[PDB]
Amino acid sequence: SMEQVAMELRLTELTRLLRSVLDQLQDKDPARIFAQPVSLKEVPDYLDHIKHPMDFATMRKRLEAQGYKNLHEFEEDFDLIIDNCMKYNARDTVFYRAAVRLRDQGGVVLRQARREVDSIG
Repeated sequence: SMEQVAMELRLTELTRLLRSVLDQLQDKDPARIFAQPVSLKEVPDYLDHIKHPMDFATMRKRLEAQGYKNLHEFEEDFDLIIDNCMKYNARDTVFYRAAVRLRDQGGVVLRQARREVDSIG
């Protein structure tokens, strides 16, 4: 149907906007601490601590399959990156501190993203 195509175009355009958001948030992680999944070879106990691991590469795979239906779903995955790190790692660590800085800098980007998603529909 033509309605299904229109909905598909809206999803494609959201995917475009989320790709630009993802690029902007990942620039706030210049150390690349959040770029890839925590390695279970290198942190064998990880899944005992963290039940829903997340990272920027995993988000990009979902994004490219158009697997985010709305901005809330995308934000959920970004918050998992931050929140997972802030539980597993202690306050005095470069990992924890990187997550704080990513959260703080990312909030700015996300605030305008929300306006754009509502504005453009």
